[PDB]
Amino acid sequence: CQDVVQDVPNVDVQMLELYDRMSFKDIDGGVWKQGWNIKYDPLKYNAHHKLKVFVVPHSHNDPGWIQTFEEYYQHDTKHILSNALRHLHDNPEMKFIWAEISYFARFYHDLGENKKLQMKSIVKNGQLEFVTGGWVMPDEANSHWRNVLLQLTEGQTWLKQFMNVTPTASWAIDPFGHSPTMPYILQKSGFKNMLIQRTHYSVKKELAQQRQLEFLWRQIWDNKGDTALFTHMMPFYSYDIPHTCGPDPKVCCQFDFKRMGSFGLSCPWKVPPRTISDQNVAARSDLLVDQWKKKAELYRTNVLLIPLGDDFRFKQNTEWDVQRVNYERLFEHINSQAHFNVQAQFGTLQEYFDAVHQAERAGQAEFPTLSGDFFTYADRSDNYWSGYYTSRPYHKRMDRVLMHYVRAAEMLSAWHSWDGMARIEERLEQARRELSLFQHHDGITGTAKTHVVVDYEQRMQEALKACQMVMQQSVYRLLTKPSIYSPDFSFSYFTLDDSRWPGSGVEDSRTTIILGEDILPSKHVVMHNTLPHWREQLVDFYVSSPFVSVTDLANNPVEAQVSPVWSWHHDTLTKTIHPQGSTTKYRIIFKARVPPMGLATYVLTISDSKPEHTSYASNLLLRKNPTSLPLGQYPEDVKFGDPREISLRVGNGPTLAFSEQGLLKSIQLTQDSPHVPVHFKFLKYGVRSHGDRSGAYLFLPNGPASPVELGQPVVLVTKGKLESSVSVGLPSVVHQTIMRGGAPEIRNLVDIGSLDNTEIVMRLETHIDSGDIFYTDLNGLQFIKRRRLDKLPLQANYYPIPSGMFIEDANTRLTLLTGQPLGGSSLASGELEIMQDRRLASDDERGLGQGVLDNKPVLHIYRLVLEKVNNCVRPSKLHPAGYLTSAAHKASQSLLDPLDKFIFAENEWIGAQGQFGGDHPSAREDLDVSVMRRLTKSSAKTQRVGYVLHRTNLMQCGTPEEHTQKLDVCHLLPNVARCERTTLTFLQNLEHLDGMVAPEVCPMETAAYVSSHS
Ligand SMILES: *[C@@H]1O[C@H](CO)[C@@H](O)[C@H](O)[C@H]1NC(C)=O
Ligand SMILES: [Zn+2]
Repeated sequence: CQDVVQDVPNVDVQMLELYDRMSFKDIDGGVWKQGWNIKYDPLKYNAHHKLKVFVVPHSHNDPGWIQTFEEYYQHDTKHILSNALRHLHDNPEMKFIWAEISYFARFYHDLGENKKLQMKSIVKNGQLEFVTGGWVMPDEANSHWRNVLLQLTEGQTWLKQFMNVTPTASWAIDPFGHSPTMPYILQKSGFKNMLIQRTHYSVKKELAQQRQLEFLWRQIWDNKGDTALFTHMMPFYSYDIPHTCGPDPKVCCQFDFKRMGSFGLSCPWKVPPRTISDQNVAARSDLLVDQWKKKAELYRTNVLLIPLGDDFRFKQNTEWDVQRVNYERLFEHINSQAHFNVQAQFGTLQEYFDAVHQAERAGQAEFPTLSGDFFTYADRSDNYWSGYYTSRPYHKRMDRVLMHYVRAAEMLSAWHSWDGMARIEERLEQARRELSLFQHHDGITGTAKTHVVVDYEQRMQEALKACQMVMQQSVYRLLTKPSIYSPDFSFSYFTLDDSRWPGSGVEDSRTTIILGEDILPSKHVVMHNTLPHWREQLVDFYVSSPFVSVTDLANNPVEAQVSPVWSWHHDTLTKTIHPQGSTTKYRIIFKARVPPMGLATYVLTISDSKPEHTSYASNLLLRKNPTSLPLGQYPEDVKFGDPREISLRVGNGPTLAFSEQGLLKSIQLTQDSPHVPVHFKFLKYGVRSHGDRSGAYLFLPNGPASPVELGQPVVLVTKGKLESSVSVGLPSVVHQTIMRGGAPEIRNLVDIGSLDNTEIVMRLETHIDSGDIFYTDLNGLQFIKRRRLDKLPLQANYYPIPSGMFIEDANTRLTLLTGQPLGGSSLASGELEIMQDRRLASDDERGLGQGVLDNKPVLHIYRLVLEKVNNCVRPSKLHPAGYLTSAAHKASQSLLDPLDKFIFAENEWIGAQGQFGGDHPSAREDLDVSVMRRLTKSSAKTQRVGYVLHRTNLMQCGTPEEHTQKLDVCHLLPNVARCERTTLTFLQNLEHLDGMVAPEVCPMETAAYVSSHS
């Protein structure tokens, strides 16, 4: 295994280093506004060395943006694909590339058999070529790597089954900035090439000047280079025709033949395209070839890529004709005029890459190596696209919830083969597809119109329900005596109880377990642990009585804590935000211990009085002018007092101190250690009254954030043996700090209400001497080193925080893990900040046509880990990566993949079993079974189950960390006949494993295995 910590990779271009050296000056470079006047030697190409030009027709189809997926399909896409089929069929030399499989599948299944065959033929013959082949072209900033893989697999599995093809070239022309997580996954999925477009204009200029636009992109920790994937970065401002033929859009626009008038399009540079004729072809060709040769100067081979397309292009038959005919005339002339020394033709993306590598093998070009990412993107001036790291945070959080539900549903149902009547495969396909669709760069990004966001939400809600159905049916089968099991595949044996989604104060969705002497004495509950190691976690349920005790199935008492059910309300009368307690519902909390990838059953029983093994939390309401707070049957009376500083400690965990405003002030790790200053503060960013305004994409603050006026907020302190908390009702945010014995959990119920042109940020202030360095993760896969650059505006220093961020000095580190992707930064030494929500009244001129005024309450969750790191073996000062500690990694897992809770619906569960998976191996803490999916339906003689195994890299800080079993996923199911290593999509077999044993992977590696069972 490669050492991902101590060996700094030697690469030609390291993005953090490049950023440190670049000046980012935004000067007018001429016709190529952000470049320079390209010059070339006409004698460079000749009869013995011609410029090969591939014009690649394409159509960018957004699976939702200003219209819903279905609206675009009906109005545009079905026509684009229908006419593509006809035109390609009738013109053998014409070519076309397609990226969005969600749309292609929607189209293909509606086609008659005759047309399906014609479609398969033009794909088989190479006229229509799929690029990437994912369900969508995903966002690369907010997306979790697990979902990027999910959507890629969804699209490619469909392509293999119906088109009999698997793309090895990727096309990503629209994500707002690019992540190395893409080549990571792609390279492990059979890919050999990839193309990107939206990178900072300064970066394009810098790399263009050194002809480093094509490079071998390797991971930041990869010293050997085995993760490298050839990457092509487009050099200009856009992927549209005016910015893809050469450096001068005024000239290139004249070669977009759809802009002559009848199509309602024109050229903003004032010179319209002109139909090619024998009379003007010589002059037209001279202009075009000149542009091509200028573009060619920016690359190293004699093979040039010229994309020909735009948003939803090639829709009308007349459009296909106008583009094809005019280009055909240009090709005939150019290719017949030796003085040009050019051979141009329509081509596909793969054809371009094949030619490039042929030139490379011929030894005419050597490519540079590169590591790093391409955030934060700016398309012009100071317009940095960091706003979408936070836009529509409700759905960003929903993404992570559904991500987990999909994993749990696929895993729980994978243990058995199901009869078709159970509709398991049907529900799982629906769930995977709705989640996959949301990975779109206008989905999770929060950059779609309001009604489109609603469509995505509805789709995900249906996916969540599908997931619940599959999960509960699976639990019933896994924990019921075989000879008693009698399933009704439409019946709900269990109801899922989720305490953090939609969340308290967001939607009263979770059910109350109703117990009573005259109705029902007890209730069975079951917890699922999707992680491959034994796990303990506190779980809570709402019960109709405070006198409830918990037992495991062996009837062993389990220590429990009962607390009130508190809800915060914006009192319109008193003009205050205060909590009200329920007098009929209560929260029971207890520690559940669940097997690796298993289930554990517990029983809740009511009694007439306080049970021996259940304790009750004390409650203290701090504020002036308090009023009574009755809690019905709740044992202890609420206490009151004027606001004051408080200190709390649960178990042997840390001791936290809070200000009289209910905000964290310090953390004391041990009784001996000191009180380390760690202050939570909420501030607000505004919008500029002059110039460019912030919108769904852009973050254009009117200066540093201003503190939110808190006044004298109401603070609620709940102290219990198992769980304690401090909650405060601040303007726009009910902030909560929860303690359960380890790193605290932070929950923010964010309701920005009607505060227009405001962005609410949560900041942490410490004494950590971090300087200008901080770390943020990329797609929940890796942590990359960031350097605050004062030479860039505030918004440029904001980065995606898909799952976590941290700052550190020689001795201390503070890590904030998130349960949702949001934007964040470290604007000063010792600080960490992350945006909660943003409400913007104006549009930011990127085509959305609206601001962001559809905010809704969202419950954001986090874990805050303060640690001493002076003893940890960390990367050298020059290493571009960072790594989490065991505690921080586990805290992240507690947020993204918590235990699942099921409540038995009926009064009695006959044949109930107390546990499943007690014999499953408990794998090393850094290893995870990211995916477990049965790949075959019940009718298959040989069943196949696929697994995606990921091993992260945790810092070694002197902790023994022992007793763990080797995890062989191929033997998790009985009767294994063969074990194979496959691409991450499970589509290609890479190795036949001897002994049918799937070996564990190396740190930072991800592998896929498929076990076959007779
Ligand atoms: C799929 O493509 C492969 C190309 O290697 C070919 O051998 C095979 O016959 C094709 N199968 C079909 C008909 O889908
Ligand atoms: Zn797009």
